[PDB]
Amino acid sequence: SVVIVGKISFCPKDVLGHGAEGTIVYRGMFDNRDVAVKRILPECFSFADREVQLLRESDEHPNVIRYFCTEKDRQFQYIAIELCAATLQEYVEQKDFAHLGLEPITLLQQTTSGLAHLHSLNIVHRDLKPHNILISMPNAHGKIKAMISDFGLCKKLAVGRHSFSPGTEGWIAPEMLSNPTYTVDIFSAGCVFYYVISEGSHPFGKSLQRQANILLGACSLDCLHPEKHEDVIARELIEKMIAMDPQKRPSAKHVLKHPFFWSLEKQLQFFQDVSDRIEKESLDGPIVKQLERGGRAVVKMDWRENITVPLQTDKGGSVRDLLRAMRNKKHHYRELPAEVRETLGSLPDDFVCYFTSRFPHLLAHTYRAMELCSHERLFQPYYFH
Ligand SMILES: COc1cc(-c2cnc3ccc(NC(C)C)nn23)ccc1C(N)=O
Repeated sequence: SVVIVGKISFCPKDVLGHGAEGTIVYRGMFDNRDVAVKRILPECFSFADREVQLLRESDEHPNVIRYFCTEKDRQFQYIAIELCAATLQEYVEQKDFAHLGLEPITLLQQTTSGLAHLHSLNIVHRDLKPHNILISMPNAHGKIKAMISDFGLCKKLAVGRHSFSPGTEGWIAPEMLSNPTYTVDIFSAGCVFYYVISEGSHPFGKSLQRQANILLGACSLDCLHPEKHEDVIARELIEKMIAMDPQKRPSAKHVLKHPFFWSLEKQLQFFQDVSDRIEKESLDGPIVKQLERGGRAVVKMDWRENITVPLQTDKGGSVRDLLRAMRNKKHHYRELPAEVRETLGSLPDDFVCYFTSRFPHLLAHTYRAMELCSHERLFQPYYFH
C-alpha cells in the first residue's frame, strides 16, 4: 500500500528520516519525479506555510533545495522537495561518503553561497545545522553539491535589520537566548565549518554541553594546529564567525572572500599583487609599517636558514623582502636553473605550498595586514567592499 495525495505519492515503508516537531521525511514522487516528501503535523501547519512561501522565493538558487508542491488532506500537509543523497550529519558521521571524493571547503562554499542568497532576499534561517544541510544526488556529470533545507524557522526582515527573542540546542547563537540579526546564521555556520573540518567536533564541545557552553563563551578550536597553514587560515575565519559579539562577525559575502576558500593559484596571485603593490613604498608608510607589525615571528627571525639548501645558494627578516623574493622567483621561474625549480616547483600549486608549509603565518598575517587596500581596484577579488 501507498499514500496518494495527487500529484504527491509516497510508500510509508520508505522513510528517509525525521523532524523533532513530529514531521517525517519519506522517499516519494511528484509528477513522475523522484522527490522527498515531508509529512508535517496539524500543530505545525504555520511552519510549513512560512516554509513553502520562503522556498518559492529562494529555491531558484542551486545551493537551496528545490521545492515542488504542497498538498493537504484531512490530517496532514505534505511538502514535495528535491531528493538528495544524504545530510551533512550523515556525511561527516560516516567516512564511507569519503569515497565520493567530496571537497570539504567546497561544501562550505556552497552552503555559504546558499545562505548568502537567503540573506540578500532578507531571509534569516535561524536553524542552520548539519541535519538541514543536504548533499545532492550525483548529476549526469557526476557532480554533487551542498544545499540549505529546513525553511520552517526562517524570518523575513523588512525596513530595519532586527529579529526578536526558536531552534535546536547546540547550534543557537548566544544573542538569541541572552538584538539578533543575519549574524545568527553566521555563528551557526562557523560551528558547521569546524564540524566538517574536524570531521565531527564542535567548537562548544559534546552535543549536551554545547548550548550551556555557547552561553558561557567557552569554546575550543583545538583540531586546528597553530603551525599548519591550512589550519591557521581556517582558524582566522572560524574564530571571527563564532564571536560572542554579533558586531564582530563577518557577513555571508565577507566569509566567501576569505583565503579559506582560495585556490593555490589565487593564494600565490595574492602574494604577487601585494609585493607588486609594495615598492615604490617607504617604511614610514602606513601600509609597510602595518605589514611589518608582527613577523619577525611570521618570518621565523631569518627566513633564509629555514629555506632549502639549493634555494638559499640561489633584509633577511622582512615579510616585505620574503614576498619580494617570492615574486622574483615566480616571475623568473623558467629563466631559473633546474636544481632550484626542482626543490620549489612545479608552479603554481607546489610553488606557493613550498613557502606556506615553511611559514604558516605568511598568508594569514599578510591578508589581515593588507586589509588597508580593501577599497583598491587590484584588491577587489580578495576582500568584500
Ligand atoms: C532534514 O530534513 C529534510 C530532508 C530532506 C531530504 C531530501 N533528500 C534526503 C535524503 C536523506 C534524508 N535524511 C533524513 C532527513 C535524515 N533527507 N533528505 C529534504 C527536506 C528536509 C526538510 N526539513 O525540509
